[PDB]
Amino acid sequence: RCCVDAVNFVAESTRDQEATGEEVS
Amino acid sequence: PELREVVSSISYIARQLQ
Amino acid sequence: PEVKSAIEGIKYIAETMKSD
Amino acid sequence: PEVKSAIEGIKYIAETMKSD
Amino acid sequence: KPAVDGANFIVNHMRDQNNYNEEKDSWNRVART
Repeated sequence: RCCVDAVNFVAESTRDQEATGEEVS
Repeated sequence: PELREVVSSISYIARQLQ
Repeated sequence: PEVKSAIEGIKYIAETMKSD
Repeated sequence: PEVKSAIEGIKYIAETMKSD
Repeated sequence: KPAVDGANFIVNHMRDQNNYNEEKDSWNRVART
């Protein structure tokens, strides 16, 4: 489950970064 | 098609990084 | 559902990088 | 072992993002 | 198999980026000193 958990964390972090960037915009 | 989607996504990401 | 969620996240990352 | 090394690298990327 | 190669390339790129940023931060602390 290592790869699944790692990819989920990466996707969550990137999505949150994009969500913050939308507010910045 | 899930494996094809994964391969296409990873190849695109690697190409962009290169 | 962990693997499916990871695959969907990778696809989302690819699409986001394309839009970027 | 290259696939295992890639999985460990993805784990390293997740750890890097968490530390960041 | 191509997915593994792409993942390896991504990991190498991220590691190089991290090393570069670490060297930059070291130079920053030297400058502050």
